[PDB]
Amino acid sequence: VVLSAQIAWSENVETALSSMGGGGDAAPLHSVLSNVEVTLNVLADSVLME
Repeated sequence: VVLSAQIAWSENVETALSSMGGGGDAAPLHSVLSNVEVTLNVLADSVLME
């Protein structure tokens, strides 16, 4: 599970960085960070219960 969460993050961040290198506009890294934060919120809401 941790390996999958790491590989997906590594591929997404590299794709966003390639997009930044090419276009040079805005930041898909913001989208990656937002997705990570949403996943973190879901995880943190799933540990308070049994």
